[PDB]
Parts: sequence; C-alpha cells; structure tokens
Amino acid sequence: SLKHSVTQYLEEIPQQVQNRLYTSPATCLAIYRILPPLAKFFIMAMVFNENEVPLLDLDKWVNSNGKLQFQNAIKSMKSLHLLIPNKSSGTLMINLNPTFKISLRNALTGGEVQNSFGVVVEENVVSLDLLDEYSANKWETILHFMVGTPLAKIPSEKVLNLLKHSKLMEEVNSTGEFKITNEGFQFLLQEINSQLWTLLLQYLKMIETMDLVDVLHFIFMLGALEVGKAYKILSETQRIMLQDMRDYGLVFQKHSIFYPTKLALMLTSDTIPDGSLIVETNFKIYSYSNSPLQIAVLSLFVHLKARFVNMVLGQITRESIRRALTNGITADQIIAYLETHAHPQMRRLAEEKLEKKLELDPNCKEPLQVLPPTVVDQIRLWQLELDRVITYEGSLYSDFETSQEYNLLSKYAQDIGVLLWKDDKKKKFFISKEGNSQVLDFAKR
Amino acid sequence: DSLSKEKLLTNLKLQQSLLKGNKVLMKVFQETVINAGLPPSEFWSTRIPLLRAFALSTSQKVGPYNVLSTIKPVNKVNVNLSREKILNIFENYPIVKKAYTDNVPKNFKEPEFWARFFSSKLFRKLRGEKIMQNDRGDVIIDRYLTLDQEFDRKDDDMLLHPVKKIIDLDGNIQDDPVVRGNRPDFTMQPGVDINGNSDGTVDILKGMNRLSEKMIMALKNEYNDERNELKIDDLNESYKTNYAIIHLKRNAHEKTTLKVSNQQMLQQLSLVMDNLINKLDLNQVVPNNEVSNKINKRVITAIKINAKQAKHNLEVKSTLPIDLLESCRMLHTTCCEFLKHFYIHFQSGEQKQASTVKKLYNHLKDCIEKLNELFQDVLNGDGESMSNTCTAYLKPVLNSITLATHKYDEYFNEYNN
Amino acid sequence: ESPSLLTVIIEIAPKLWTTFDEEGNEKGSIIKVLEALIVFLNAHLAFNSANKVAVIAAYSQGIKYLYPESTSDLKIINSDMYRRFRNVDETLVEEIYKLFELEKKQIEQNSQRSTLAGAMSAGLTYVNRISKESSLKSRLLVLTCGSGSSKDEIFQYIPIMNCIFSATKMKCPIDVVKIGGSKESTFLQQTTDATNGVYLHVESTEGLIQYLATAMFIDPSLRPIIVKPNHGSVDFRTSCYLTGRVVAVGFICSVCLCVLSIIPPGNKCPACDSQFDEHVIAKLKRKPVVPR
Amino acid sequence: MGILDEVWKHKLILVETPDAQETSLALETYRKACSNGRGAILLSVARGKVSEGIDFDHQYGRTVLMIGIPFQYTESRILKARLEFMRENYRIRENDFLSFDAMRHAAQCLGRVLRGKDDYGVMVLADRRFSRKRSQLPKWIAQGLSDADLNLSTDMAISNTKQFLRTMAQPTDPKDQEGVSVWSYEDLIKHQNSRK
Amino acid sequence: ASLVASIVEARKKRTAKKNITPYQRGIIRSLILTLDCSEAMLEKDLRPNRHAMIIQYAIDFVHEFFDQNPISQMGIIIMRNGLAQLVSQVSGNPQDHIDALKSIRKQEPKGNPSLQNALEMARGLLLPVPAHCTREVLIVFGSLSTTDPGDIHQTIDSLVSEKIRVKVLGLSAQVAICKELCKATNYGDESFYKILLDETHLKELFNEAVTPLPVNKINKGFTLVKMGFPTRIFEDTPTFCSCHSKLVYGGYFCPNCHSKVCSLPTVCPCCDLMLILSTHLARSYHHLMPLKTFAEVPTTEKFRSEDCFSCQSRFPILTSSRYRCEDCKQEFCVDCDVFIHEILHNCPGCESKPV
Amino acid sequence: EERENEKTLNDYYAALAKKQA
Ligand SMILES: [Zn+2]
Ligand SMILES: [Zn+2]
Ligand SMILES: [Zn+2]
Ligand SMILES: [Zn+2]
Ligand SMILES: [Zn+2]
Repeated sequence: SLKHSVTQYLEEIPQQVQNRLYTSPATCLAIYRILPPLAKFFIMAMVFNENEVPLLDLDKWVNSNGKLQFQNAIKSMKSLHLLIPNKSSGTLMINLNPTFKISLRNALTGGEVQNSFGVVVEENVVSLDLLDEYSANKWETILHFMVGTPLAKIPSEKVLNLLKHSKLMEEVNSTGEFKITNEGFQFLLQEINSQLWTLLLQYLKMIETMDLVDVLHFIFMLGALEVGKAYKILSETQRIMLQDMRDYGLVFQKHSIFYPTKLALMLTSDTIPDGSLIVETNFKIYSYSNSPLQIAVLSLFVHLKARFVNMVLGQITRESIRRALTNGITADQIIAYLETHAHPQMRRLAEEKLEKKLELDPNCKEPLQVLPPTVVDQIRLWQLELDRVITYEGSLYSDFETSQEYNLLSKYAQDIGVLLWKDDKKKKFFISKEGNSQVLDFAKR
Repeated sequence: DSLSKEKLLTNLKLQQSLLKGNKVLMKVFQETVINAGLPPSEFWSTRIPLLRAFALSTSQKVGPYNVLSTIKPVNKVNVNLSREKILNIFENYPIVKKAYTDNVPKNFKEPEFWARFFSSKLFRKLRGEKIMQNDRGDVIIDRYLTLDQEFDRKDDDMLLHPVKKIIDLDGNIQDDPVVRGNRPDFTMQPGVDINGNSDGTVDILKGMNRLSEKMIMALKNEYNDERNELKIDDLNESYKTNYAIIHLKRNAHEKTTLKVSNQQMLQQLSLVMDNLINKLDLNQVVPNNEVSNKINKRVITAIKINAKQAKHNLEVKSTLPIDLLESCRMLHTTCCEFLKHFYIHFQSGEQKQASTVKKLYNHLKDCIEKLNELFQDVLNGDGESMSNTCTAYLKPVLNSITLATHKYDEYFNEYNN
Repeated sequence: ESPSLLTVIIEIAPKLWTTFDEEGNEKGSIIKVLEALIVFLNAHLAFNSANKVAVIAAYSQGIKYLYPESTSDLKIINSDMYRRFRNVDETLVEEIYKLFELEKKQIEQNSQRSTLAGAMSAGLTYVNRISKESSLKSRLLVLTCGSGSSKDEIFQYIPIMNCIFSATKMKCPIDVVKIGGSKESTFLQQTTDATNGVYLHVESTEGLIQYLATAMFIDPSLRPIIVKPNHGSVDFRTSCYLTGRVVAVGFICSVCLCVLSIIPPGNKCPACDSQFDEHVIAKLKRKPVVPR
Repeated sequence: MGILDEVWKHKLILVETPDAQETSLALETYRKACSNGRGAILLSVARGKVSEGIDFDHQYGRTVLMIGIPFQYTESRILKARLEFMRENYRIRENDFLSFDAMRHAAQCLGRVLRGKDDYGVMVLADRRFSRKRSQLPKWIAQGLSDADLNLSTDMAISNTKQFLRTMAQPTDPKDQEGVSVWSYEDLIKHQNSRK
Repeated sequence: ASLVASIVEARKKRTAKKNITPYQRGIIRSLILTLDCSEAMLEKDLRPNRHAMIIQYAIDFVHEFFDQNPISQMGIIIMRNGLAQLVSQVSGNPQDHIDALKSIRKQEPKGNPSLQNALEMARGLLLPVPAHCTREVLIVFGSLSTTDPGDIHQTIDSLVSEKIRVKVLGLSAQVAICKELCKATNYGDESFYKILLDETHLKELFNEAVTPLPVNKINKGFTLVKMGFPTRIFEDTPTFCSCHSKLVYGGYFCPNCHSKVCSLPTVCPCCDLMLILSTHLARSYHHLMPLKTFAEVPTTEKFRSEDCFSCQSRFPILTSSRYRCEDCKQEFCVDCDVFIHEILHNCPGCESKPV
Repeated sequence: EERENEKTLNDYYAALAKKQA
C-alpha cells in the first residue's frame, strides 16, 4: 500500500496544492511512475493531441477484461484532481491536468526543465568509496540504534524527535529508552524503500511551515536525481531539509556542492540465497546469511550460539518466543519473517507434496500450513497459546426487554465503533467507556 | 483373404455389428438408406477404411502361453473362472476339450464339472507338477490318461522329421558308434532309483519340450542356405547409404497480371548530411491537432470496424429450438454426405457412372426442395425472425450445392452439346 | 511489469529515401523520422525502467550494431534532456554520423543485394543473447521506406519464413511501419498476420510520433486483452515458381516442392530436374467424363 | 518347489536329453526361439556331448554359467590309478592336475561364445575356489579378468552386466580399431615397415 | 584437461556429423506410434515410472512432430494384455492424440506383448496409404520376450513388400529379432535399432527421431501432387464447419468447394485435397538445404577480428572459440554457432558476404 | 433399445430379397 499511501497523502493534499505540484516536469515524472500502466497509457495518449475526449470513446477503447483496473486508474485519476471529467455536451468530456500535461511534455521533449532534473554543479567525485561508504556507515549506526545495542553515533535530534513523537520506536523516557513498538517491528519487517517512505511520511506529517510544496517538489527531484555528482545548494526550506537529510546519511555534502549516494536511486526504485534459513524440528538455525545486523536482529527472539561467515547458529527457545511476544512482536510478524527467510530444499519438498496432496484432495483432514509445521506449528501452537484471552473493563448492562437494542443500536454501532462486545441473545453487550457517546440515547428513547 | 473392398462390402453381419455399436452412424444410416433411399453398397463405400479398422479389431487373436504355469489354485480353493482362460485351456489341450465335450451335456453339470476338473489327477499332472499316485484325482478323467498318451505318441510322430545336418548331434554320436570302451558313471545316467525306475524328470522335460514344439508348430501354421549363414560379414564392407542427393536451380518468375539517378541520390545524400550536421529540433515533430485530428479520424475508423469484428472475435449458444436445431444439423450433415459423394461421382471421370450422377442429381434436387420447404416451414412457424438465422446458417452448404449444379449443367452442355 | 527487451529494425537505404523524396516533396523526412524515434524510445524508457533498447540498421552492403556500442563528443541534442536519454541519443547520432561518413566514402559503391535477412538474423541473435542473460518480454519493430521499387523479394522470402518461425517460437509480436508509393508490402503483411503483429503503410513523416504512441506502444504484458488495429487480410499464398502468377490450387514437385500453376514442360521439375510419371500427370490432365 | 514354474514366463528352457536325437530337436527349437526372439536356457555337462564342439554366437553366445568346479567323480579306480601312474612317470601332481583338468573342461565350455572381434558377453563363474585359478586360466581369458573380479557377488555382478549391456548397446567409432585390431592390407604393410 | 576432453568429444561428434549431405528425405510422412502397456514398464527403476516418462516424452514427441512435420499424419497403436489396441489413427489434429495420451496416463499399464498383432493391424492401417505418403512406424519395447499367434517372418517379408522403414527403440539392450527387423526393414541398415542408457540420452533419441529420414534411389517415388491453399476469411457470423457441423465465427474457404474447415494442415473433407499454408512447406527448407558446420579456427593464427562477428562478444584466448562459416569466411563464437545451427536457418555472415 | 433391431433385421431380409432377385 506504499504507492497507495503516497496517492492517499496526495489526495489528502487539496486540489490547488496538487496542481502546484503538477507544475514541474520532475514531479510529473515521479507521479507518472506512480500511476498504473493504464493511466500512464491514458495520459501518454492524450499528451500529444489536445482534444477533450468523451468517456464513451474510452469505454469503446477499453476491453472489459481490464475494466476493473480501468475503473481503479480513472478513479485515482479523478480523485488526484488530475482528470477533468465534465459532462459538457451531455457526454463526459475527459481532460488531463494541463500543468501536469505541459510539464510531462517538456520532460519528454527535453524542453524547459528548469533544472528540475537538478541544479547541477557537475563536479563529480567517486561514489563507491566516499558516498556509498558514508551512507553505509550512517545507516549502519541508525540500524543498530533501531536494534537496541548501544552505539556511539546516535541519530540526529529532529529524527530523535520523530521517533519520540511518532509511535515508531517509542522513546519511553519513563524507562529512559527507545523501545520497539509493534509498529516498530512492522517498520523493521518493511522493505528498505518502504522504510524510507515511512520515514518521510512521518516527517512530512509532523513538519509544518517549511513549505509543503517545497517538501513535495524537493523530495520528488531528490528521487529524480542520479548518483555521484556535485549540485548547487533551490529554496531555503529545501536547503535546510537538504542539510537535515545530509545528517541522515542520505547525501555526502561538502558544506554548495553535495554528492547524493545510492540511496536516491534506492528511493527511486528497488535495487540457497542470502537469508534462506534452514528451518528445523530440532529448532536449530542454519542461516544462509551473516551480518552484525543479522545477529543484531535475530538476537531479539532467538537464543544464538556462534557466528560463521554465512551461517550464524543458535536455538529457538520458548523463552525466546515468549520474549518476542512480550516485546510487543506479533506472532504474525514472527511467522512473516519466517516466510521471508524460507529455504529452497524445504520449499521444493513442500511444493512436491503440495501437488501430490492436491492430486488427492483439498481438505486432507488437517489444518493448512504449507511450510513444514514441525518447526512452525510447534511455535504456532505456542503462538496460539500466546494471547488466547480477551478482557472487558468498563460499563456493562444486562437483561434487556427484547432484541430492540441489537439491530439498530448495535449494527449501526458496529458501523461507527462505539461498542466492545456484541451478544444479542445474552441481552448483554459491552461498550467502551470512551465509546459511550451515541449508545445510550436511543436506548433511552 | 477377405481383405478386398468387395469383401469388406460383403461382410454385412460385421456391418450390422459396427452399426449397432455406433449411434450417429445409425442415424445417418436411417436418414440415407431408409429415409432417403441410399443403397448401402455406396453407403459403406465411403467408409471402407473404417470397415477395415472394425474388421481388424474383430479379426485378431492373442499369442499362446502356458496357462498351467501361470495359473495357481490358491480348503476349497477360490477360482477366478474366465471363459477366455477356459478356451485358452481348450485349444491348449484338445484332450481337455474332448473331456469337456462329453461331460457337460451328458454326464454332469458345469460347476460340478469344473470342480471335478480341478480335483482331477490330470489337472495336477499336466500342470507343473509330477503326478502323485497318492492323489485320488477324478476317476472319470482317469480314463483320459491313455487317450492323452495316444495323443502324445501321435504328436511325437507328426513332430518327428529329418534333422538339419550341421545342427544334428546324431551324426556326432553315430560318427563312430562301434566304440567299445567303458560306460560313464552314475552321474551321466538319468535319475533312477535302486529298482532302476526313473523319477520322471526326463518325462516332464519331454512334456515342457513338447510344449515348446507346439509353440513352434503354432507359429509354423497356415497363418544352399547354409552358405549365407556360415558367411561372416565382420571383415566385409559396410552397408552404403545409396540415398540420392538433391540440388537446386533457382529462377523465380516475376509477377503477372520513374528512376532516380546517381547524381540525384548523391546530392540528396549531401543535403541530408548537411541537415543532420546542421540541426535537430525537438518540439517541431508535434502535429497541428487538425492533421492529428484526421490521423485520429483514420485511426478510430480502423478501430470501429476492427473492434466490431473483435466483438465476435461445444458451439455458440443458439436461439433455435433443439428439435429444429437438430433437424437442420442432420439435414446439413446428410447433404454434406451427398456432396462428398458428388465429388466422388464427378472426379471419377467415367462414363460408367453417368446414371449414378443422374439419379444422385435427382436426389440433390430433392434435397434442394427439402431445404426450400424447410425454410418455408420455419418462416411460417416463426415469423422469419429466426428462420433468417436458419437460412444464413445453412447458406454456404446450399451455395456449394448450387456450385455443384452449375458445374453439372455446364459440363453436360459442354460434352452433350 | 517485466523488463521489456525492446529492439527496432531499421532498414537504411539511400536509394529508398531518395526515391521517396524525389517521388514526393518530403526532402529530409528521415530527420523527422529519427526525432519521432527518439521521442518514442524516451517514452518507452519512461514507461519501463528495467527495459532494454538496442538499435541496429542495415545499409546497402551490410548491417551495423548501432546500439549498443561495440565490444572492441559532438552534441547536436541539448543538455536539458535526461542523462540516460541524452547519452543514448548522443551515442545514436554519433554512430549515425560515422555511418554517414562511411556512406559518403562508398556512395558510388552500388549493391543490388539487400542485407535485411542478416539484419533480422543479427537482431534475433542479440535478442536471444539478452533474453538468455538473466524472463524478458520482447517486441520487435521494423522500419521500411518502401517508395523505392524492390528489385527482388523471393530470395528474401525464405529467411523471412525462418525468422517468422523463430520469433513465433520466441513469443515476439512484430509490427510493420511502411512508407511507400505501393499501398502494400505482401510478405510484411504475412509477417504481421502470422506473428501477431500490426501492419501499417503510411506516407507522411509528420504525425509519425502520434502514430507510434497510439499504435506502437503495445507491450507483451498487456497485448492479448486489446485488439490489433491492423486492417489487412491475407491468404499466405504465392505466385507460381516458373510463371509468376498466384495460384488457388496447383502442384508442387513432390521432391523439391516448387509451386507449379500448370503442367511442367519436359514432364520434369523446373527447380530440381525431377522427371514425373506420365500416366499420373495424364490422369491429372483428364477432365471429368460427362454423359452425352 | 516351483521357481521353475514362475520363471517359465520369461523364456524357454532346454536340458541335455539322454537321446541326442531329442537333443538335436531341442537345439532346433532353441535356434528357432532365438530366431523369433523368445530365447531359451540350456543345461548340459562340462563333459557332455554339447561341451565338445557346439558353437554359440551373437545371440546364442551371450552368457554362460558354470556352477562349481567341474571335477571328475573322485572314487574312480581308473582315475586314481592314472593319477598315481602319471605321478610315478612324469611327477605330475594329483590335485594340481585335477584342478587343471577341471579348468581345461571349464575353459573348453566357456570358449563357445566368441568367434570374431564382434561378439560380446559376460563370463560368469560360481565357486569360492575359482579365485586361485588365474594361472590355470588361459592367457587371453585371464587377461580380461580383473583382480577385483576375483571375489565378486551377485549384486554387483548384476550391476556390471547392466552397464555392459548399456555399453555395447551403443555403436563404436571404426577409427578406434581401423588399424590396431582390424588391419587393412596397408595397415599390415605399415606394421611390416615398423617392424623392419 | 576438462576443455581438452570437451574438444575431443566435440571432435568425435563432428566425425559423426561429417556426413552433411543434401539427401532427399521423407517429407510426406505417415506415422504409426506403437506403444505398450505391459507389466515390464511398471518397474520403478525409472522415477516415477517407465510409463510416466513414456507418457510425458510421448506428449513432447507429438508436439515436436506436429511442429517440425505439420503436413504429416501420425497414428498411435497401444499394446496391452496379449492384444494390441488402437487409440489414435493418423490425423492432422494433435489434440485427439494428446487426449488419448492423457487417457492412457490416467489408466494403468499392464500386459504382455503381441508384436505380430501390432504389426498386422499397423499394416492394415497403412494399407490405404498413397505411395508418396511414406510409411514409417516407431517402436518402443521394455521387455525381452514376445509370444505371437503366428510366425513373424511372413509378416516381415510382407511389410518389406509394403515398402516400409521402421526405427525400434528398446529399453534394456539389443535384441537379435529387433536388429533383424531394422536390418530387413531398412535395407540392411541397423542404425535404426538403438537402445538408451539414461533419460537424457532417451530425450536425445526423441529429438533425433522427430527429424525426417533420407530416402533411396531404388525406392523411387518421383511424382507430382495436386496441392491448393485455402483462403482464410474472418467472417462476421457463427458458421457451420464442414467436419464437425458447429457454428464458428470465422475460418477458411476451400479452394474448390469453398467449404470451411476448423484447422490446417488438413485435407479437404469435401473435394478431398490437402490444404496447407506456406509455413508448413517452409518448415523443412532447412532440411532441403542444410547448414554445414563452421570452421573452429585454432588460436595459433592471427585473426581478422578478436570479437564475435554475430553476437559481438570478445573471443577468449587457451582455445580459440572462433567458428568460421566456410560459406561466409567469418568466425563466430561457439554460443552463436550452436544457436544458429540449432534454430536459425541463414548465416548473417553470408548475408554480409556479397555474391 | 429394441427399436434398432427390427430396423436392421428387416434390412437383413431386404438385402436377401434383392439377393435372390
Ligand atoms: Zn522439384
Ligand atoms: Zn469442425
Ligand atoms: Zn473442398
Ligand atoms: Zn556470438
Ligand atoms: Zn556464413
């Protein structure tokens, strides 16, 4: 939902701010990369003939096989204020956003780009040994800080405030420490560019003027930039957030020139194998992956034993499992990490037996677990034995007259989120204390 | 044998059996032979390979084998009595066939009959087992012992013949048969007791041997050279692929129902190199949205017709009732059968088939009238709304029918007039 | 949705475009063609990121690996273009101008042969090279200026069949863009119809990029859910071998299979000298016998 | 006990009949069986009539079993007198001669497989005491015998026969034997010049 | 010594393939695919089953044969339990044969062979076969024995009289009867009776067996054939087909009777003539003119180019993988040479070379 | 069912009727 979250934030952004964002070719290129192939086809079809088209022509062109994705593309196209659907002359005249259109046209023709590609200095240096290594150093420091092992190079103060204010790595000052939330463990499980998107989403959510379109345009040309070159130090807010993301380790800046590392391209797009972990009924780990980061993240929920060059070993204990469960880590998160670290031999055998049993029957008189459950279900039954309860504390009523208070003040209460427990035939249903706003008036009336 | 087209047409009972096996072939048969009046001789004359396939399917038999070694009785023993196995035993052993042919209808019933047959001494004797005198067997079947022994001697007599000379060991043993030395040991003589009577392993070897020669004579049924087999090709010339090569001569003929100069192409090359090194403009290529509008008009003109075709890019669902639908289907099928027979008629190229062409042409005219009255009936019973569908669906076959009529008329006027 | 290997066939011939620009008034139309090509490849690499672009053209006496550069700086274009696009286009125009230097060097060298068979051969070899390396969708685009009168096509026809078979196995659709006084290019129409391609013949070099964007943008990821806009309807027949006329029903020499519209004189093959059975061909010559 | 009855389904079997007439008809049946491809199995004595001049090739000579040492019966007075006689005269050892004579008979029986440089087969021998008889074996026979083959079992014997039949189930280059096993006349001349 | 062993094995393969000749080969083919459901192919020495890989590799051979030789028609005879059976006769439709194949895959194989019965009804199937239609049968066998109702030699001589060539593919090893079959069937040649060693060699045997076979001068069939293409018409109505009588949106027209048919390459059902396209006939021109092997030059000499003439990659040094087409005098890499000889049917170096 | 039998046995005597005639 990453591009979906981006599109959602853009639709939250009001129409004229969006149109201000559609002014420049680099931003329009980034949004062009965001949109699905159908909407991309629509805008490239429209960009070279300036004719408002009725919707019925689009309906004639579209084969109904991709009609659902067509509707998704045009619904995003309309809600992003990028389409102008008006039923002029009775039929829905369709129009692409004109600022977006001309900026895409200039980007494609190589016309007026206003250095939205980048205000270049073009005094390039080596990036493998300076930029990549500085990026790796700073990002290693923040990754081990997000692991929880002590490390000297702490993050910056504004991103420390980001971790404090945000629900991501809650810096619990009563305990005095940063703490992994369940949202923090989801953040850990996220892809690298997903993590980048999470960081910028929280930072833009909390930052206020620091102009909003300055953030948007600057970030979009930051994604549009290339590697290993010097560039001119742009707006003032863009420059101060440029120095901020320099402190993030994103750019190697020599205090007007700056050298964007591999992370700009990582933000632009992504990139017995590495990370293929042999599961065991013995609950012993033969990982096909070794890093200090790997040991750092695996120590949170595994008793480990020793590190070799690719195979760091140890043992899963139920104490480690309960440690993870008490860390706020979801059992779903743990098992999701387990499919991210599955191994080819067991995968091949599971596929062969999957085809073998689907040749017999789909039911098989057993619960469904495609990966070998002897490592998994033993944890998963203990993971089923993790929570296994539910507690209501607060207001509670009982012994109703009839079912008059369950199909309209409990079904519509289900549509608004005010009750906690729904039991129609017991004549008792539990509500939250804060969610007593609109439960107890139609009960009175 | 009975493999000619004449014999395949002659086997009417086989035709009956294969017709009774098939279903749509029966329906075609009533519509042609019974309803229209087609002679079955040229009904089946278009189906001669299928008749041959059915004749081959019916007219085949398996290779022989030893039923007795394979089958074990497995306390009354359970039997999976198969009539195919029973007849296997019958023409394996005519002694068993003769014991069967006088016992079932005259003396005792079939289940008691095969119970005695499993009980019998000859059962386990002719089976892979030396017969034991302790066994009671079946005393009725014990009368067949000397009869089967007579069969053994008679079969030995018909099997015995002069032996090929180089193979023959009797020439070796009779090379010097007057040798008076010393006899060999007890090892070299056959297994006998202290009374000199044998165990009969030579006898059972004779029996299994005679089974092998019955196999040999079963192959050797109704259904000089020494130089070549003594010649050795190991030190001779290998076989040569005498395959002919093919060479090609190629001269394609051109199709049957302005020129620039070197100076012109040189100066245009000079001009285009001048323009190339001169300048390339980016945004000059955008059309003027009116010439682009006519481009769109042409494109959408293509799209409308092509996508209208692409709207219609088991069979398709039909609004016809199933009775009328199947009637049209079967009439179409039998008219196709007529027209294939008409191509047989016309491509025959014989004056012998002239009356056949005439009478079939009358049948085709009857088919034409059947189609016309069919379309009239669907018209007056449906208001033509789906009779149009019927006529359009049956249109191409009647079009080729009219093609056949016009060919017949034109060739008749050419030859006769 | 896939790294889309895209490669364009370019048939370059000064005789062809000089015939075009002396028949019409489109002197310098090739410049607009090149600009439309540059814009369309920029659009393709804007659409897909992991995609591939190679450019190979076949001159009068041979071919050339124009793009990418060989395994063994003037700037006509501007610096406001994106770096990747500018690099590719600058490499392309440098190769083009070096090839025009070669063309000026051997301008009066005259070839009545066409190396288009080798052009599709080398293109398909490099397509196989790319697809074998590292799952890559492929679509190939041919370019012709058919205004010049083609000398012979029959010798080209057989490698056309070979490349049709190979590319059909390689799941590649190939579309035809024709610019010529002739309305049709017959074998090219057969190629588009067979290889799931789109045939088009035009004349004007303007609106070319619009035509490319409207029609030539179809990718193998989403090909089968949309109609090919081509209007041709072909029969895949041939003219007779020795008489040069298209045949509805005829004969082929059972050894060599040269098409014979009529009885071969000498009762023998005109392509592999195979003598024929006189009784059989007399039976063939016999008309149906009709009642009098 | 019926293992003959159950192996009946594979091939035929013939045994050396006391009458050589029946034996000759048996050979005719076996010849016709290998002709049509059914094939049969033969039993005869190492000192029997078959063992003294009967040939088998390329489908008849394919593999031959010997079970145990083919010794003459021990308690023959003529045999013992001849043993003592030849020892008295030419100092010929009794048990050594008995082993050598048994190997002579066995080799004579086992030589009925190969005719030219084109036939092939597997030569299978079944006794514990066979291992010490390479010296009593002929030179070319023991030449193909390996020292690892001196003590083998049925399982890897079966395996080796399987790889043998896959081996010569395939063709061979003529140039590998064009002038080293088979000679042309020119090859003969070249060898003559090499010798001189 | 790995590259040296690869070079000498390629030299042995090249000595086997030195006979690159433009023989006239069997084009108008009629095939019978004799298969056996006997109990010998139930053995689990092959994984998962002998019958299993028989089924899949037979499906592959059906596809390869219908591709490489579309104009031919192939039939399937199944041996099972003392009497052979027919499941697919000769057709231009591979779908029927594939459905029969998967029906056999669904069922169990068991039985014992009757090769005389199989040959006899195969003879009956090839009985109404025209002379230009070459009669060939492929044989598979997983056993070493066959009982038959009658003698085989009369059948052998009769099928020799019926002018047939047959390849036999055994499982275990060479059998003298099958060797004699291929000998007498193939004019003394016994290269037609081959035995596998593993599944890789087995698949290679299939890939060899898809290809047509050269024909001799003595069995001359020099004649003509009355051929005609149909005309495909993209029609605007559901329309009856001549064969199956079902309503189809579009299709072909017969060149004579103008009837439509579902598929090509098929004969006409009505005026009874073979209707093909240019693809089917162009499919075997690389048979009609082959591609001779390319001269792998040695590393001792100086080279015209140090990179590939075709794929444009730099040549390596210990050995020289620069393979020169004698018809073009251009060295190519081993990768491009193998790919061109296996797929392509023209040398772009020879297109570069002017004649 | 049985209705095919009376069709094909009537044809059996119909073929014999033209056989004698
Ligand atoms: Zn010819
Ligand atoms: Zn049909
Ligand atoms: Zn027809
Ligand atoms: Zn290469
Ligand atoms: Zn060449």
